[PDB]
Amino acid sequence: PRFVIRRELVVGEDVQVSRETGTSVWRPKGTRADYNNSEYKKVRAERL
Amino acid sequence: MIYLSRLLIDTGGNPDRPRPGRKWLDNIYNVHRRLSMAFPSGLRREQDPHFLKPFSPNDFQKTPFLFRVDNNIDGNDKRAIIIVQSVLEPDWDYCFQNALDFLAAPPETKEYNPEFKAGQLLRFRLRVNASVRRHIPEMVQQDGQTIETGKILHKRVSLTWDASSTPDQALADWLAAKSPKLGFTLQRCELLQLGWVYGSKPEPKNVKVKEQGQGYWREHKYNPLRFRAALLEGVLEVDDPKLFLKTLSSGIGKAKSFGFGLLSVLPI
Repeated sequence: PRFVIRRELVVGEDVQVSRETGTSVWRPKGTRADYNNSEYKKVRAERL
Repeated sequence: MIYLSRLLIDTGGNPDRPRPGRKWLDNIYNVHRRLSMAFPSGLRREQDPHFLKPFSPNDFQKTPFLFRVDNNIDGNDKRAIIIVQSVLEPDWDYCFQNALDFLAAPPETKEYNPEFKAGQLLRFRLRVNASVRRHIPEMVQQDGQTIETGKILHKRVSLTWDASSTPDQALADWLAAKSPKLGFTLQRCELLQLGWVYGSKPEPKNVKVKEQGQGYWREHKYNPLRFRAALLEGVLEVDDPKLFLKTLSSGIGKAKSFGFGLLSVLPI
């Protein structure tokens, strides 16, 4: 046997909170290219 | 031998519907390029039997062919005729296989072996580029005042006549001046049409360097093309059968790459 006590700590004054630091939802990649971006016009002119 | 080919275009019908064939004739550069696409190389045709690959002029044969565009042919229908004279057999089924909308009739081709004796009368039709080369002072700006610059420009401009001379006389003299060398002598010459021919040409222009290297990014800039056109029809007489055949299949003026040199002869 051993003797055991219980206490408490209230967050925000003695224990801090960390940020998320990551991404949870995966989601697919990005379609829908832009027709007003300068790079798109440059590559379109080059292709022409 | 010579190869003579004929193409037909509608240039009529409902004006509220697309007409690619009639629109194709608005630029002489496009017409010249399309006619040049009718002479493919022996390797390009084998590699691409359907003409569905990017177009590069380096894959097509170079040969000085001539052509003319005629209009106003009747029979209750409108027609524009393209007449092509060449030293090679054209491949029309390879050029128009994906553009059958352009034509109103199948292309026709035939052989041509013109043998003319000395002192023979002929009926001729031909279009000329009336151009002379001159030194011109450089006037610029014209922002309400004309400012002269000391440089003198070597420029090819239109043929001009005096105030007391008609254009027909000037053109007849201008053609009879050179007719000794070509190999024929005129008998009558009358002017039918006098005007301008327009076109536009693309040109590559560098813009920025490539971050990965090995080239630039490039763009297209358009350069105008203007020519002075005059159509003539009349009667001629062959001086010697040697130089006349050289005059044919060669052209009787400049701008021969834009349908400006072609002699059409009939036996009268």
